[PDB]
Amino acid sequence: VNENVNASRSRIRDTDYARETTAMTKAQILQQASTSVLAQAKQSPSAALSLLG
Amino acid sequence: VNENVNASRSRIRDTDYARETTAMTKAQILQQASTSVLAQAKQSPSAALSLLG
Repeated sequence: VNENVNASRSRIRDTDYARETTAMTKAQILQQASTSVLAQAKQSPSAALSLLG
Repeated sequence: VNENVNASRSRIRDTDYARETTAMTKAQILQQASTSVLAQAKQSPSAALSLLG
């Protein structure tokens, strides 16, 4: 019973490194994707003053 | 009566070296199987190290 409950708690409490590592990597690529567009986003007012100002 | 009682007692209590030695050797092989599989089982979390690393 001790083994069986140990494996049962693993399936609901322990983390899956196969999925969690992929989940973090999807977020890290998500970071640099959002930071890069953010870098290109604040140049919208840069087009404003370069227009005539 | 003493001779036949002694023979009966041996059949009930006295050990059988032919059977006991086989059980001892089989148990010895069983433990050596268990230590080998346990050694390979301890490295299972190490397979989880490669994903994030």
